[PDB]
Amino acid sequence: MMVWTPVNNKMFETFSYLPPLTDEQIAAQVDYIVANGWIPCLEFAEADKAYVSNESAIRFGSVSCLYYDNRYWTMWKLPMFGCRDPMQVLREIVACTKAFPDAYVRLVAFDNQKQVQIMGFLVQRPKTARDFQPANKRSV
Amino acid sequence: MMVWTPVNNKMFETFSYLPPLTDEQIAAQVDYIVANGWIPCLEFAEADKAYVSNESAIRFGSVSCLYYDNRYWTMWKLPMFGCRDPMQVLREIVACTKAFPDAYVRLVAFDNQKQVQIMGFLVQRPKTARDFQPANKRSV
Amino acid sequence: AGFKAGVKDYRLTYYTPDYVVRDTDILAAFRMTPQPGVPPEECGAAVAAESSTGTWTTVWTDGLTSLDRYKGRCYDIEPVPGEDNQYIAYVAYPIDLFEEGSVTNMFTSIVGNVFGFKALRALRLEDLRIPPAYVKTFVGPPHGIQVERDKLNKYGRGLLGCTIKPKLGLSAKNYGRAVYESLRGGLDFTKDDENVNSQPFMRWRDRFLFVAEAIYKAQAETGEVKGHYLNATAGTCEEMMKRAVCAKELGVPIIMHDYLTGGFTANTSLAIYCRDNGLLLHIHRAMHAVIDRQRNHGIHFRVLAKALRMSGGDHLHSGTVVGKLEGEREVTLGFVDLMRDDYVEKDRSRGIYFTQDWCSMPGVMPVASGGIHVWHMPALVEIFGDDACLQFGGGTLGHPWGNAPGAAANRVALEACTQARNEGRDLAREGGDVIRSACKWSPELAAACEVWKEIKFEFDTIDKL
Amino acid sequence: AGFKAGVKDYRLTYYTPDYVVRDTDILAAFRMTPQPGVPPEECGAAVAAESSTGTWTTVWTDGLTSLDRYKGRCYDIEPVPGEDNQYIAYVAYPIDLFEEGSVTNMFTSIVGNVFGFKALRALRLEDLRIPPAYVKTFVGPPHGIQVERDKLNKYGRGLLGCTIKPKLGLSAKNYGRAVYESLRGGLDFTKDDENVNSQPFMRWRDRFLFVAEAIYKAQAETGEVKGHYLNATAGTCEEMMKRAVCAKELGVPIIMHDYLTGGFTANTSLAIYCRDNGLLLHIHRAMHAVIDRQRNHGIHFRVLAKALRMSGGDHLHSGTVVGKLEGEREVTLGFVDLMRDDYVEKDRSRGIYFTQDWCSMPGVMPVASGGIHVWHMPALVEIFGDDACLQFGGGTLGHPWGNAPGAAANRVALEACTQARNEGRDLAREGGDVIRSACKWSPELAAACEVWKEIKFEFDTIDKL
Amino acid sequence: IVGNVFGFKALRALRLEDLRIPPAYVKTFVGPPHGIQVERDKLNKYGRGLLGCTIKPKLGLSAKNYGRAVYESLRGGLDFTKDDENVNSQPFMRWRDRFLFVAEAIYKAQAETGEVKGHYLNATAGTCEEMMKRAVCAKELGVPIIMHDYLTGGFTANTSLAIYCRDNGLLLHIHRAMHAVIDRQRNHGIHFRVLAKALRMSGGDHLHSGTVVGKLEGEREVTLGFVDLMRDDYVEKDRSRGIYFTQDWCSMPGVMPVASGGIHVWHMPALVEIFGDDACLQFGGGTLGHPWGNAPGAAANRVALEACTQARNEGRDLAREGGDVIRSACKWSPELAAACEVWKEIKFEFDTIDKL
Amino acid sequence: AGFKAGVKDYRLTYYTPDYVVRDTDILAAFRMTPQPGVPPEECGAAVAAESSTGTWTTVWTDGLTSLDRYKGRCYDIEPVPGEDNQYIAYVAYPIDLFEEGSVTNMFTSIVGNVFGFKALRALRLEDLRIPPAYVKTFVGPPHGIQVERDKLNKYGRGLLGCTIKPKLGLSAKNYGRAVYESLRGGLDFTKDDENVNSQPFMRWRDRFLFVAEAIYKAQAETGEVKGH
Ligand SMILES: O=C(O)[C@@](O)(COP(=O)(O)O)[C@H](O)[C@H](O)COP(=O)(O)O
Ligand SMILES: O=C(O)[C@@](O)(COP(=O)(O)O)[C@H](O)[C@H](O)COP(=O)(O)O
Ligand SMILES: O=C(O)[C@@](O)(COP(=O)(O)O)[C@H](O)[C@H](O)COP(=O)(O)O
Ligand SMILES: [Mg+2]
Ligand SMILES: [Mg+2]
Ligand SMILES: [Mg+2]
Ligand SMILES: [Mg+2]
Repeated sequence: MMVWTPVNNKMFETFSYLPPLTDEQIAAQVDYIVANGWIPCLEFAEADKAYVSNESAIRFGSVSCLYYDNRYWTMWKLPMFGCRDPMQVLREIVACTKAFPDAYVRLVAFDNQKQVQIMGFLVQRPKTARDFQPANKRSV
Repeated sequence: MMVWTPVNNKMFETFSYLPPLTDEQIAAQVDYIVANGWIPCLEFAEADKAYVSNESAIRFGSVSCLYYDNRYWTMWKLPMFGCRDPMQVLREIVACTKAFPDAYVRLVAFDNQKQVQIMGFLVQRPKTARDFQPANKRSV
Repeated sequence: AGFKAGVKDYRLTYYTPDYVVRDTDILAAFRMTPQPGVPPEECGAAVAAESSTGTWTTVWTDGLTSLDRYKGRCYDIEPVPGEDNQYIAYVAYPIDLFEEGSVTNMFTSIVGNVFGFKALRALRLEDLRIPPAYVKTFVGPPHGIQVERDKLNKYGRGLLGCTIKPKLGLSAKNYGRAVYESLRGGLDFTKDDENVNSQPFMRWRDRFLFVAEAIYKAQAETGEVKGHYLNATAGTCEEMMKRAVCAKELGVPIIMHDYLTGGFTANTSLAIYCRDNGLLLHIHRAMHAVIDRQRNHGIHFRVLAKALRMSGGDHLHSGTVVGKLEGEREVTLGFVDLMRDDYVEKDRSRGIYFTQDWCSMPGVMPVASGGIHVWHMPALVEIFGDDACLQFGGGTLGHPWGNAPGAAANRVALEACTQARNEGRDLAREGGDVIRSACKWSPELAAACEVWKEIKFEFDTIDKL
Repeated sequence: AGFKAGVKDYRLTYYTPDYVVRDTDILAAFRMTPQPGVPPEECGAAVAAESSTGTWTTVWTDGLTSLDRYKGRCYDIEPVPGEDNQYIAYVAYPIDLFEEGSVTNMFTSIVGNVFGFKALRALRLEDLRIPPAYVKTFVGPPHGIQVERDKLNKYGRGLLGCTIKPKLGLSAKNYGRAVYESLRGGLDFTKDDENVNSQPFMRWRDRFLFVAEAIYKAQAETGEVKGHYLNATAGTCEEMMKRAVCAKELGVPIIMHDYLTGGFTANTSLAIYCRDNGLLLHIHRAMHAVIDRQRNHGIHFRVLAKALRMSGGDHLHSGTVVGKLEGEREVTLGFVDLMRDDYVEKDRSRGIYFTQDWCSMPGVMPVASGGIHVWHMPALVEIFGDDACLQFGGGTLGHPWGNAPGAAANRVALEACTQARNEGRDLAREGGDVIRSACKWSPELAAACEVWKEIKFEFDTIDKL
Repeated sequence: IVGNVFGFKALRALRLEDLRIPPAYVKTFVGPPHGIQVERDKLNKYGRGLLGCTIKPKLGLSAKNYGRAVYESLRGGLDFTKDDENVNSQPFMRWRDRFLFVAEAIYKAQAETGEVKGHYLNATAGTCEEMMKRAVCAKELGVPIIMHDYLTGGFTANTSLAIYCRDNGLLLHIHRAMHAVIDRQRNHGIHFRVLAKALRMSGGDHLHSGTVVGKLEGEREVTLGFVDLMRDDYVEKDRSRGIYFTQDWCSMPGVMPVASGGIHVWHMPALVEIFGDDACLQFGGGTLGHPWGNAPGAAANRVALEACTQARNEGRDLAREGGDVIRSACKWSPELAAACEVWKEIKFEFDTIDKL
Repeated sequence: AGFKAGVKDYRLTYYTPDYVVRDTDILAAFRMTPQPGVPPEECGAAVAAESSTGTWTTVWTDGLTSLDRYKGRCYDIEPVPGEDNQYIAYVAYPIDLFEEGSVTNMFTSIVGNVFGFKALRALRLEDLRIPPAYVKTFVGPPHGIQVERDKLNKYGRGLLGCTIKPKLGLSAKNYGRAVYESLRGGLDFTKDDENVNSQPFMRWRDRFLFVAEAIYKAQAETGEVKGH
């Protein structure tokens, strides 16, 4: 029997329970966005704004249901409307991570028919982050 | 396309989106106070009391609407009633910044007919402040 | 044309095969088995009459109103291939017949009395055409698929849930203990079992509080939004509301309701409350199979599903196809569309008798639950896509290493299949390989795969098309 | 015993043929049709497990509680004579499993999921033994037969009612018109049709007001207490209550609810409101035949009737035996006793699987309604006795002389039969003679007897014992 | 005053130009919830006009994307964003979902910038009960400001809402949707100055005043006249500005004028010159239409406004040197440069219908 | 089809002369007088845009949603006989644009801003097609013609009413006095003048009470149902 560690084992929603994505695996996800005609977009946030929190609720009456701070991240430029080139997306990842090397950065895509984000995953965490485990150390 | 940085890009109300005011530009604003017969005044705050915050709302019911801590700063001496000398204001900026070299300091002016602050801008920030950007690094 | 007392055939007034349906009419498709010597026309006409304006003998009061305007109409009768004595009778009900916003009233007319008639042997409501003009009178689901995903900040994969077990008998503290351990391993949701309400072994408010602690601990630990469907199902509306109120005051995301055992009137009330206070509402379909299991008699689930969508719910159980409970593949795909989509075309090979226009009413999230485990993951992702919630009760609390590893196993399997589909792999055919690759990689998953490898649920399907 | 992961047979834990039932246990009798190659024992065990404490694989959390204390138990399996693959499986549920005062919760456990199991082909709940210890947790019916008769000041005969027709399409004024004319001819009650709620052609508050005027006019004219079951059935609990409130504020005696289409949660709320404000509550069983018509699958009406008695109602429709809707004689006599009496003995020839002790909870008044007329009167008095309400919608509004003579005819027939029975005449054999003697004497009755003389409802019975 | 007389057969046309509301009548009104002085004081904002922005497209955005657009606009330097006047509660976005996501956006932007932020949440609804429910939610979220369409909602609802705002400390932004149905034609209807007086009495912290230079009609002199009527305590009879009567407001708080509708960075000098500091300047398309997104769009408007303010304070004449001030700020701010490039040739010059 | 900042003609997106209106669409007929040198097509498109989804310059947020689904549509332009510069512009609004049961919201979109546009000289809303699917979202009139007649027990003739005069200035007692004398003569109804609310010369609750007395006196006298 192995025990799932509660210490410094924060996750990041979709795909964070898999081994870290290789460049080839990120590229295949981008192909999937393009093949489906979805709108690619990058978002980023500094370390303190990366995880869901409650601070604003101090100002609330009894209305905190489904309210969390840090759901919104900062948009990198604009959603790439009409983009059919995977290389264009990959270049924007490089550009975004170059400008903000100490930020959390995630790639997302939007469907405009349903009007909802239809996919998303983390592409960069700061190298100073200590709150996560490598796959083989998630249980002990 | 350039991206407006969310990281350490705190502002300070009026004039903070311009290049930092020169001594000549500060002097011209002071002339504008005197020319209109407004009451000059200086206010100051330590770093922790500089920006709007919510800590007191912990004591509230549902009444936090338009309540914020740190709107009030500490008055330097008294408002300079009947001041008709721009040099007098400038010397008070020097005295105030000398006594509190590690404080945020702002120059304000009051109109007594409307009974309201009619202008104001920051004249000093602590040199240890790391939560702001120079004009040319506000976008990346 | 005066008042003439006495009995006459229903078909004289209620069988109108030349009638052109109106875009505002409610349409019903009944599977009808008449008694020997009762013509299909008269049987369909009886069903139309006794679910709209008529009774067994002529009444004089007809003349005071306009039967033409209000009467239900059997406008078409279809023979059923392979059956000597079974027909699809189509009935059209003018919009004036129904109370705005009331699933209760719609059910009261259309399924109220006709199923008990001596003149028929069996009757089944297969489908309903709810016209846009009627759909617009309903508040509908509190949030729906898009808003839910937006509030939970979850995109790009199915949601993962889990029913705490044993069904009954656990104390509030242990319930919270089981909830914390399941959520912290990668599940988005846990839930009260449908019959967990308030009982001697566990009172509801004790549970709600400990569960809240568990939710907030798991959330802090994982940095992902977590929830637990707290059951508001109760004996009275007052009790139901008290429980919803407490959830609201704990700031938790989601509650649940058993809409058939609680009822449509209670459920609508709860949906409206959930709308006004920003709670997600998970709907359990307890009792549905009493109504919808048999081919010859009852109401098909797709109608119960339509009814729920109108009444209000952000989630509704859809069946699994592959688990312990019945649900045929094509029929399921058909009602999943009716639950989720804005516009669904007539498609008799999936049991869709009518084109259904939902006129922008939010979609309901399907919930696949009951007897599923990790090896079912590929099939589940392939049937439902991302817009679904997949629940592993036994498939979590039955893991040899406990709830947290159990959850991680399910989470790994879901994410592995999702990644594989996104890369162009066929989950219908490469499903086993995807799971096996993940096994050699994740020990938690390996342990789950080993324990449930031989477990299948393959029985002859009762509810056929 | 430690925790051992993996699937095992339900029968190892949930088939207990040597169990001695407790006097506080809820008992259930399931008609069970298992899939080929599923032993009856394992099938009955699955039903017991999945309606109580178990799921499809072993869970570690069992060890934290006491399965012995909480588990449902299949304790007996009975072969069905004449059937190769049908069984009566008896299940015992400990009282701890149920929320006090909640029919919703009882239904959620006992009939929640088990009917949809792949391992069975069909399932029907035939009967429930509700123990006194559980019965006492329910407020029950607002008044009951004794109190109702006392408040209405009516004794020594069946009560007479009438559903206004056409079902839908009448205006509020014409509704009251019809109500006044029916009440003034000798009917005690009239009623909203089950699907009359609030609609474009007639809004509820308009109807309530005009009907009140009609009730008070008829009462003043005849010198007898009069009522009209005003329908509180609605889309939401809030709407239902507003309608209840209006009736209270009009000072009228009686309202109604469709308890299955509205739901148990709403129904219990209304029953408690009626208790606290002194309104009689007439219960309509709309939708029941969707659930209770077929012999092989569903829930028999006797259970739906027990459930209603616990939830609360002063009246409940019981069927007519002789009218347009199905109801076998012996079975009907059985559940009528279950609705009315304090103590009913096990009697398999009437479908009573369990001795039922009601521990002083008031009796519910049976309502015979649906395709009856004056010639049925003898058979109706013979079946039900005085403690029943007999309802003639078409049988009143279909009279050739209008509602008043229609009511007078029904009143005369009822009273003639009641007199004859009191005099020692056998209504089973002398029925026709009593009606004929009353015909030659009453012209209103004669006109009714002429019109409906040849009208009978005789079809092969679907729901057999 | 306007109930029946306009429908008389004996007249061909009738227009109410002005009302003299005497102090003895003005005193019977609760009036605006806070007014210009109190508003600035609660927001802690002095020495420049306020900047706002209407989210676009008007309808069709989900609640999440609404908040997304709100966040990105607010963080760039705008003080306020707003629901479009016809954004209430609809199939594509229900009001409570919007309120919550917007609150998240307000608080994120505020923490990021260190400046007080707000978003006019629309309480406009079908019934008073619905309106109040929306107001209650805003109160319970602790947000600074809500909005109401006072003519399409109506004066009775508006006065109710204004009193509620007074009693709970909410700022109330008034949209004048429908006014031009009433006030456009010179021969018939009611002149806006009267609709503006009515609003001040009924209650509003903000009221739309027109832009003079943007996509919607507003003659300069007439606008300067009713802006005075909205803001000041005492306004003298002045026929060249359409003021028929001396108006004494007897200390009733002033209403903040809101200039909105087809304005962009080049209009900034003219806007600051017409209104002065006590106004709100709103750029919907002028922010969401920026080539670099909402944040740079907001930064461009903020830079333009502050540049013009600085210039005016230095003694520069914004009527003549306006173009130079903007160009100097362009060469300095790339956000502003991008805005100036896109809208350089864009003007709204048509013949004025409502003349004096 | 990317994001392209800048101004472009409304007609490119909002003039759709080939559009087939839906049965759930709200339809408006505007009497339109455009400025000189503004084409009717562009003027109708502006009215359609600025009363539905559009503004004066292109916004990037359009791409997040589906303009095809939400946009108002100028689908037909009709010349007015006898007029050089007047047109009837027909606009279609998808039902999604409106709040259920709110006349306020419908007015706010359709007549909210467009009447004040510099590009037109005059604008008049002539008619609206309210589709059944939208009509059903409204509670509507408390009772309506049939129910009213039924409650009043009045059939077979027009009803007769009367407004008390002078409009203003009468005391509550005199108001009730005039009400009684008018009702008892054969009028079914009397009424407060539109501007009679509550004022120094007569407070509303005083009036209601005296009027009640008048109503009940007239009713008892004539034997006919009376109201005010
Ligand atoms: O009680 C149960 O059996 C479950 O909690 C599943 O438990 P497991 O995950 O342990 O199997 C669900 O309520 C059923 O899935 C309901 O059936 P359906 O979804 O078909 O309505
Ligand atoms: O709608 C009807 O058909 C009735 O009003 C009877 O009308 P008539 O008197 O005109 O036949 C009753 O609701 C049925 O009796 C219900 O059936 P049950 O009592 O078996 O539940
Ligand atoms: O709907 C609109 O057009 C606006 O949001 C402006 O949008 P843009 O900023 O994108 O132009 C405003 O409501 C109008 O200014 C109202 O007109 P007014 O102020 O004259 O009442
Ligand atoms: Mg369950
Ligand atoms: Mg009926
Ligand atoms: Mg707007
Ligand atoms: Mg008048």
